Amino acid sequence: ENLYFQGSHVYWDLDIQTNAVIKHRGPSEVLPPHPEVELLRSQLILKLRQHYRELCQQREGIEPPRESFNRWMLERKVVDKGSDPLLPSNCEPVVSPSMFREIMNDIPIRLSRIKFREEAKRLLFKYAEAARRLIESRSASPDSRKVVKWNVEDTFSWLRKDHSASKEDYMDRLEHLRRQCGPHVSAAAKDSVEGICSKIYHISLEYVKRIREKHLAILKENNISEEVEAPEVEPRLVYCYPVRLAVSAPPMPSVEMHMENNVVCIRYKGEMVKVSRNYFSKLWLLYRYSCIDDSAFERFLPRVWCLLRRYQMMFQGSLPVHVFEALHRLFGVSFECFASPLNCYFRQYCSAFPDTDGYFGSRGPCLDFAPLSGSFEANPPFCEELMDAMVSHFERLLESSPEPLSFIVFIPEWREPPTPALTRMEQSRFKRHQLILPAFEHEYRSGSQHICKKEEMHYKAVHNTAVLFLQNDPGFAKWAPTPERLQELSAAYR
Repeated sequence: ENLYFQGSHVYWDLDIQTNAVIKHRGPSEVLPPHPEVELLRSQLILKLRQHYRELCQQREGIEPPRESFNRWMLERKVVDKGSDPLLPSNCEPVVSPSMFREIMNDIPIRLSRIKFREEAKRLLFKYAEAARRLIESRSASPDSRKVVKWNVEDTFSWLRKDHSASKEDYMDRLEHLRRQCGPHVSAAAKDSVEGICSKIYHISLEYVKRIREKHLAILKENNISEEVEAPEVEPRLVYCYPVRLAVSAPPMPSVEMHMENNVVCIRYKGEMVKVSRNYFSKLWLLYRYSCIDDSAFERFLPRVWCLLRRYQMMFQGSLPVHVFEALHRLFGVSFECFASPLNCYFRQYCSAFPDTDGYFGSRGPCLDFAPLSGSFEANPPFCEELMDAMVSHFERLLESSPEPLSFIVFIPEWREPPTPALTRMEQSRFKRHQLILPAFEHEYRSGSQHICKKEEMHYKAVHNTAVLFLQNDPGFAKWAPTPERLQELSAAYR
């Protein structure tokens, strides 16, 4: 036992070749990444984040619900017909159902759970006060304006009379008051919450154009134009390959790098990104396996800076190494539908950003990827608009291909009201098996595994995980979830 260094464990197998087959596709129209543009992109995300918390606070008196902005960017990107890889640009509808739903949940007050009797009375009073107030200062039909304006008295009077109530009595009347006020308050605040969702979208649209105009200025500065080289393709079915970019990449600015106790630090204009040593070596292997426009690999370091800076602006967990080995050995899995250069196990996968990740093996976004054959694993981020689109996307692929096709989907049952995404997959005619990993009895890998130490790598899953095998007939013939194969798969979790 003599590790190369302290964090020299390996969480990937970049030797597995793909079995994903696509029709050969032309290059993506996304512009190649440049540190100057990523630097502007990062400071525009921060401003957009600050705009968002300013709007929630001075138009609803609340802070933004945790991670709602991140969840907003995923939802917008499912429907975004725009061009920016990170920011929404051209969406319908303008108002995001995701952001609207989450802001509405914390109205008129973000509900915290209760730890005392006086604390329950505390929260109950605050809700009744904020519910009555919102109706008074914002327009409402004098019915529902007073359907609640009384229900707030009735709980107010009950608080003054019944000095014998308990902690349960208060929490019960919160929900009771919540049901009477919910429809009434939501209808009243519908205009303001939509205004927040719409303003954030339009500010994003404005930042997109600022990013593109700075980008096109750099391209014209380096004598590069936005044209189509040769879309004349011999139509054919090929094994998959990383997503390519149409416009040629310019020369990259100089970038400084130094390692400090097995942590690689990369700086551009004083802006530093970090990545642990073994993961820095992994990006090297991915870059060598995937990049074809960088002879002598002279743009590796600046493209690593853009990659780490990109995922820094952005912000699930990965499956254990021994679970991926079983999926590949038992079901031929060679490809991840939702991953990143930093957490991917195979050297072929789908990720959000084709401009920064394609150089490192990404096939681009999963929805823009139409495989005709292959055995896939899917661990999507929690976003019901993305998960719903994913199920429709997979089913279209399984419908329209005679080649063996298989999708093994991992969905944490975080909600006791199950998302229709999971419900749709349960009723899918391609479902060959459904498996439940018990809560507190299976592990995940940390989402920040690219800088976190070995001791912080693995955590036990606190919820159940549903594992569904979506396979067409040839895919089921080749990678069937037999009893003996399901035996060895669960053994990889114990």
